[PDB]
Amino acid sequence: LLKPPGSMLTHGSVPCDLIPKSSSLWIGNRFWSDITDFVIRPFVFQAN
Amino acid sequence: SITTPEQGTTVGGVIAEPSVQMSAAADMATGKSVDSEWEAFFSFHTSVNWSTSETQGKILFKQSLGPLLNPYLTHLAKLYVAWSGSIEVRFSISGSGVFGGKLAAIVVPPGIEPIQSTSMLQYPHVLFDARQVEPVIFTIPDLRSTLYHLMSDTDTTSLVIMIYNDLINPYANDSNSSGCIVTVETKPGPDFKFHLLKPPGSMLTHGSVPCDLIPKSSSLWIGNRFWSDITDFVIRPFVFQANRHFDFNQETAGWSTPRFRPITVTISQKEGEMLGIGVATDYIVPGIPDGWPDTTIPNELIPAGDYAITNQSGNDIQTKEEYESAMIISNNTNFKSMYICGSLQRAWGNKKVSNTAFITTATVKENKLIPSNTIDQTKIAIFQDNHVNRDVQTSDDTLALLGYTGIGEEAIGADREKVVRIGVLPEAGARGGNHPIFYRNSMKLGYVIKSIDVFNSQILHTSRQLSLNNYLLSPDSFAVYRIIDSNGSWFDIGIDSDGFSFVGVSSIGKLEFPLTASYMGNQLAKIRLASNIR
Amino acid sequence: PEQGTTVGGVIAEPSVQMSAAADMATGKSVDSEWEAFFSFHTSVNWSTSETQGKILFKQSLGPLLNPYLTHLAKLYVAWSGSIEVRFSISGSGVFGGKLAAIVVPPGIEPIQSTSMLQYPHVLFDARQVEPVIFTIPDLRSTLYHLMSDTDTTSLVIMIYNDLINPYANDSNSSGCIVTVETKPGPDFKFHLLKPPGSMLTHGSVPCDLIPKSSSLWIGNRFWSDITDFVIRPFVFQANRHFDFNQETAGWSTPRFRPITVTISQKEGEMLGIGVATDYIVPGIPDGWPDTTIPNELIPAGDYAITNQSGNDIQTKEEYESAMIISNNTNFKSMYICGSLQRAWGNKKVSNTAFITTATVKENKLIPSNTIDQTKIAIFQDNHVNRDVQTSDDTLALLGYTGIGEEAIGADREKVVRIGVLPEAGARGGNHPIFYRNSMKLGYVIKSIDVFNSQILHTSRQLSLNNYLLSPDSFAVYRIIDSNGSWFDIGIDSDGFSFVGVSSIGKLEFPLTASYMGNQLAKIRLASNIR
Amino acid sequence: SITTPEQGTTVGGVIAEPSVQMSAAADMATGKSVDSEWEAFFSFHTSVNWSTSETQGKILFKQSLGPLLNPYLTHLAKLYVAWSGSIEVRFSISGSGVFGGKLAAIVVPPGIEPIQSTSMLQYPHVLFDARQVEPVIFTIPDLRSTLYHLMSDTDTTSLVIMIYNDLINPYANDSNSSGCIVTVETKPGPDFKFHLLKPPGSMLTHGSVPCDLIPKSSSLWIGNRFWSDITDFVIRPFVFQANRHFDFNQETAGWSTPRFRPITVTISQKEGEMLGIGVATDYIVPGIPDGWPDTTIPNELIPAGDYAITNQSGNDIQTKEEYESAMIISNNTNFKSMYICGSLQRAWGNKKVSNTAFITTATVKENKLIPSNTIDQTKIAIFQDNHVNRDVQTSDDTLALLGYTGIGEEAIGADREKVVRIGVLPEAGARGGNHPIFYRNSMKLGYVIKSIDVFNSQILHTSRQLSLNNYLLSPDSFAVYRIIDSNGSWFDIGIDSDGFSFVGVSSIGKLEFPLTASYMGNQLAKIRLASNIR
Amino acid sequence: FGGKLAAIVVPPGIEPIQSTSMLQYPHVLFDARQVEPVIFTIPDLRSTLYHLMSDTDTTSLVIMIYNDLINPYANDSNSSGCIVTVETKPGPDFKFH
Amino acid sequence: PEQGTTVGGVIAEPSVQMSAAADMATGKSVDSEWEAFFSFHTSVN
Amino acid sequence: FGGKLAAIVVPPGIEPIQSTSMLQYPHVLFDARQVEPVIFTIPDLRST
Repeated sequence: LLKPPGSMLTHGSVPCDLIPKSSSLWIGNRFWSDITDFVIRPFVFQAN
Repeated sequence: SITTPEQGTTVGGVIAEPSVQMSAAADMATGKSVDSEWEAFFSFHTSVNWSTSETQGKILFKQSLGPLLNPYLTHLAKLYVAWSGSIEVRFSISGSGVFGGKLAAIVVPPGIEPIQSTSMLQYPHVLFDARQVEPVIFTIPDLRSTLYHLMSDTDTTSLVIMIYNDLINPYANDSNSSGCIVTVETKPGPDFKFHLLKPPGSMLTHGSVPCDLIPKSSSLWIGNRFWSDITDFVIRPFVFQANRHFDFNQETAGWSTPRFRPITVTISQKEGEMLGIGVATDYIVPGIPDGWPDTTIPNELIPAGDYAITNQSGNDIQTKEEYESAMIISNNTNFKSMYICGSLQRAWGNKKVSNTAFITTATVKENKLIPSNTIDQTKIAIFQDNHVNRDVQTSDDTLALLGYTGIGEEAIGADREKVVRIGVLPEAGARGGNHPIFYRNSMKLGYVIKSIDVFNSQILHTSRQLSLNNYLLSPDSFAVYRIIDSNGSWFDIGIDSDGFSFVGVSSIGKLEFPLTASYMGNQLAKIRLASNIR
Repeated sequence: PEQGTTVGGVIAEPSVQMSAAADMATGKSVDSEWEAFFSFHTSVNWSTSETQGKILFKQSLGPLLNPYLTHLAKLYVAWSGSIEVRFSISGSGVFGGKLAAIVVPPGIEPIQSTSMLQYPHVLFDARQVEPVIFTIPDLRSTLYHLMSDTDTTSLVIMIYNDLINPYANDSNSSGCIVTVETKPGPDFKFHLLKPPGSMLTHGSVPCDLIPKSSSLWIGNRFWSDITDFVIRPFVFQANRHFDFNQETAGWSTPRFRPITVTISQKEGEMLGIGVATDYIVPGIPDGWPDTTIPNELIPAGDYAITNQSGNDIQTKEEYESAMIISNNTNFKSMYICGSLQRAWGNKKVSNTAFITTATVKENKLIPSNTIDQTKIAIFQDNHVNRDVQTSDDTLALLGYTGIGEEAIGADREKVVRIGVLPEAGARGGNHPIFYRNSMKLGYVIKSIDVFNSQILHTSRQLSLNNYLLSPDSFAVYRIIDSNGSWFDIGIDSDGFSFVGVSSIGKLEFPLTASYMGNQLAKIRLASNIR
Repeated sequence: SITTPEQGTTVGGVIAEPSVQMSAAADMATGKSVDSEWEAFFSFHTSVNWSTSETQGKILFKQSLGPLLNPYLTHLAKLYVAWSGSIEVRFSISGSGVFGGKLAAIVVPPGIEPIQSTSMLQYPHVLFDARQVEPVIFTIPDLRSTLYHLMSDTDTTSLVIMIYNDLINPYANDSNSSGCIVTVETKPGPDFKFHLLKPPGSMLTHGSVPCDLIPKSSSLWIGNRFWSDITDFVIRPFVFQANRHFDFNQETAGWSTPRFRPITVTISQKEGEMLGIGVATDYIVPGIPDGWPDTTIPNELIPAGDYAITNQSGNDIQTKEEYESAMIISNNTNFKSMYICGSLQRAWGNKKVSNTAFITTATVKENKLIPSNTIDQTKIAIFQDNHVNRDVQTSDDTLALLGYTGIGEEAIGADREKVVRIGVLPEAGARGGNHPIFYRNSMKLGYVIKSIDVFNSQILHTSRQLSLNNYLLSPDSFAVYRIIDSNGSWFDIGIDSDGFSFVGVSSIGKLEFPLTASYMGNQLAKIRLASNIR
Repeated sequence: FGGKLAAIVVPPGIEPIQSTSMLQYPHVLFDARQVEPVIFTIPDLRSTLYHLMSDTDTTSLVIMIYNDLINPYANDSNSSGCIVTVETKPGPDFKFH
Repeated sequence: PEQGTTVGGVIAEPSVQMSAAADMATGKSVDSEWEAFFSFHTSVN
Repeated sequence: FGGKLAAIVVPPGIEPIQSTSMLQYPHVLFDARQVEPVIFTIPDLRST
């Protein structure tokens, strides 16, 4: 059975589509400058 | 030997000689035929007002499959656990040969939720005219994944109606021109039959439908932080409350039974002056007494000052704000932001007359009273009639709740910094285009005369259920509840997977309070809860 | 499925003749001669003390019914079909009493209440020779289930008409036993084949935790054996407590080994923190105890009698006398480690002993149920001025410091926490329990109790394997002794054990524990007390 | 009256009826072949390493027929009496096109044991060039004298793979350059099927397959003389021990239990100083306290003498060996060869303070001790500082095996003159060509920072399982277990019918300790045990 | 009285254990009341053709108390307990060689 | 178009039975049930 | 190069484990030298 165009699946869609399938135009949220590097830490906090 | 659930040796009535063909005549008395007459006629469900000012494409019946539709079925379903088949739906409108317009019909398959857009129509549909006096009757066939539908399956086939073409009327002009109503009846499809017969009292492995929380009636509602009936709504961006608040998984960040009763605590007579810090006597939270208030003093204040001022009485309503002027002031009175409450004094050894009670939760180092936000068995202060230096100990008994100290127009519980957490901080931000609310209640004051109110998170009766029951809801689908005043205004409220109230309007206003509610089911929180308010 | 060439080894086997013969001389006839005979599951005796209506056998349809199916299940994933169940009744012809069975569909949990019979049921009686059997029909939504499925068309037996023993009325009369066998229904059949050592996406079938033999029951607080039975309206302690999601507030692995940690010695004997050395928690001993100290206290010369010798059954009451006491000793809350020194300072003869958890301000200690890397202390003596320690370490619990009747484990204040404590109170009509355990006292020979959150060989399992369970139903295990009493424990997600009874008494210690898969927390757990 | 196997009042159940379709037809979701997903594909019984070292001939794999081959068959036999039928085999080498070397396999008939010689090759075999890509499948017929062999039965029709043509690579230079990994996959024959079954939890009157002994992983190995996990591997001419030692007949070589528990013993206050040993509260040997170490003292000496060691110390790693420095009286420590324990202390008569815990196994003669290789009721030892009074008894016993006393480079119990015999010390003289071994272990020292080794006779898990089940193994027959590390080094250990381990190597040392281990059944005692080191 | 005894034919090469699990095997229930004496056979399943006189490894049969022996007048001491006999007759298909 | 060998994963699907059934319980009848119904483009008054 | 690789069709409901044993199951080898690709099928084993 088919779907009625532009409908929302009551059980969420495949999350796979998130981030850009290319670095280049990534850029963050705390700031507009595109991603520079990757850092790891014990804990991560933020909200804005 | 053994025996099946029916076998056994029969004997037949004694004087039941004559234990036969009697209902012969009785049958006539009611000229009834099939013992399933409901599985035949049509029962009303709901109806809506299709206005001529209602723009092309706009949902009207998000109604979904499931015996929850027809009341008879819904009732009967109480005895089974399994249902399958479809449900026929007859409904029509009373259009006048003058009008013109068309309505659309679409059978939305399971797993999808209809959007109030146009595109919905680029789907196989059935046009419908306003003139057609003949009431339409089609069926919502049950397409299923499983074999038999578990009572709670909220994910099934569904049908909906959308205004294909606006409603036109030859005598347009000003105001809400016009608009006729449309009804909708229901009859159990032929191929609809149950299946599993549950044994009375057995307990279902899952949980009932959440469409049974709010009581259909505004009357008995009453806040959960205070035993007063609600009298208003609060459109806010954030909400927070743990005390007497319950989760959907029956868990609670809180520290108290979903009910309001007197608070009994035993405090050790300090011998010196006022003390506080008295551990409870019998509560389901080690230390923290079940029933003990919510917030705490917003400043390092001390315990003293008789009828400490906050100036000008009789100077009624020259009040509110920031003391309004020099002479006239708005807040101080020493023990401000204190919970007032009658209280019966113990006596231990001796000495009488209850006398006081002024409480809150904070650290009582010395004759000071600094506020703690974190609540532990070490922050339960009060005021007393200790007296006599023999160091007579373990004073008082109980105290209830009556008022609070007039902190201006501060609807208690409006700031995190004021709400007391046991550890966690239960809350909710604006999920989807929806906004969170509270329930503007009402709390008497003292020194003044009578005034000010306070918020509230869950309509008491709710929490009550939450704790005593166990349901099932999608962490992304609210619990659609319809609210309606005495005019026409109506809007929907939802329930967060955590247990909060949401709204789809940016601001709601005044409405006749002879309110009453209802329940629809569940809808992805990603959609706004329509409403005909304002 | 078969990829690759194929070649003969000049001496290939003439299939038929051999194998198509062996069977003959093997009696082997019914290929699957294990699907045509009844096996034997459990066997609980029915007595007269049993009140009409108490469930005598609540089981759910699943491969956990018959052993074969059970040992065969480990190979597959799917299963559809029914399973037959035969019961053998044994009781003197003189007897009387009917037992009724019933088939509950999937989606409903069996209730001890008499209301059950308010559903089609059968009537079985004791005085019946030929045994009775019947299939447990498989009604299901799906097309087959994965071993994770616990809710299905389950069967149960309840006491209809009370068991009656004519000439009893006295000092013993007993009941009558009745077994339970099972045979894999014809309609039954397994399906998907599981890839060796595979992981079931949504947990396993939590039913192996509590070992079967009582002898193999150690506590999660002490390398010591269970021993018994305490119940409390409130429990806690995450010292070595695990969760179903493997997450634990504790700091120690299930295992119970020595405590290897460096030290600190200036020339004021005590003090010392040791810290960082072989752990999985930033600067925290993987074997460090729990309870700190009730008061502040400092070290104090030697031992403190508290009250002479020959102090028995005229004692244990607090101040049972004036030239008495049952408290003070100056280290009343110290765990007796397995003293052993390393070196660097070298010059030996050191065998320390006392090591609780608190603060170290000169000679002061003071308690705190907060476990910061800097709060682990010791008892010692180095003797040669400067420093260079790395001394003591390698120790191992032994005893505790003689105290009053306050068994260690009931004071939520004298419990060390890492941040959060595992809270668990009465859920409905069930009650939270604890596992009593003996512990060598440091003076009065052997004595004093100690509570434990969960059996050792339990957590071990939770600590590793992933299990399936709704935080709304606690898995159940059936415990029985060698006399005739028995009850049920219903481990709840959090990881605690519960009981529907109010207080059980002493009993024949040889204990065997089985399992009934799991139940909802909303109902109690029958039992046979007294 | 009676009750033939399976029959009796049948009834089905309430609304019970297993009516096919819903069962049977629920198969659709599979495509299932039969009731044997077994015979259909192959598994990985194991993989062998092939390097540019071994010379044309040496057999690489010498497995015998029996369910032990294919895992599912294996996992099923645990329910039957005997089997019959062949087993299809598929194997292939995972080499690189740059290699070069042929390999052949042959189906050796039951009753004979292959020989690492080319001639042995003249027989119907199957070549497999190193370049071969597509694997090859052949069959292992069930040539059987009997009608069927039950579980055990050693004389099965064995399979084998030896180096037909040396494997070389056009890159010499380095030592054991490299090589490729081979793999054998098994499939239950189409004519294989078990036969009569076993009654759950029964014991096979003719022993079970010994293959299951030691942990198929180093890590959690650990010995028997001590709890510390295995550190290294040492080889010696002869091997003697007995305490934490067991045998195939489960003969109690020693006196302790298969595991480790805190030695607990009561004693009498000798009224002197160092007190009298001898009691044995929790033990299964009249007197002999289970838990006491196989070591004693070599030279009769006094328990008196505080502070001895060598000299100052701090000048660690000072390659000693005596001959002939004068400053660090290396060796002597007044009273070495001791067993430091974490003791509890005494009690009963009251007043005290833990300490003590220095034991051995000699004899009490007031101020002297003097050893003995013979351990009887009154032979245990201890130490004290529990000042004499009226001489009360029942001590607070206990203590745990923790330390020893820095003698020298002597691995604990390296000599018979040290082993605490109880009755008969079981040794082990080389067999065939193989040499006995030992299990090196660590043990904390007393005066020094950290040090000294300890010789263990057999892995804990070994003694453990050896003292419970029953595995029948011929007298002059071993137990093939393949141990490996990471670099490529692989050898075998053939357990002796007396509880010892053997290997056919000259010497090994440097290996990536994170090992692993399996079992290839069991071969004679005479034939050596190939390997790969250096 | 009331009670049941079990009968099980243990194949060669295995030795019966005094545990319960033995019963999770095809068996034949047996009642204490049955006055009729039971008579079944222990069929010889063999590896070889003919059994060498000494072969101590052969088919076997055993009996285990399925359900305890109950008695309406319990109480103290070794209450009671009846005896059980066992006779033997060479099977028909049994012949030497 | 198809180049390469082919092998089974011992548990191959019995086409018909399943899929040749699902539809049933799917109402799914008109294969291309999107070429037998009218959609909706624009709508100007 | 040199190295074999195998693939397996894990049934719905279970999650593979990075271990060789997990290999014992109907799989498909593919030597590093393999040239002609291999085609197999992923059956629809479904509860629903």
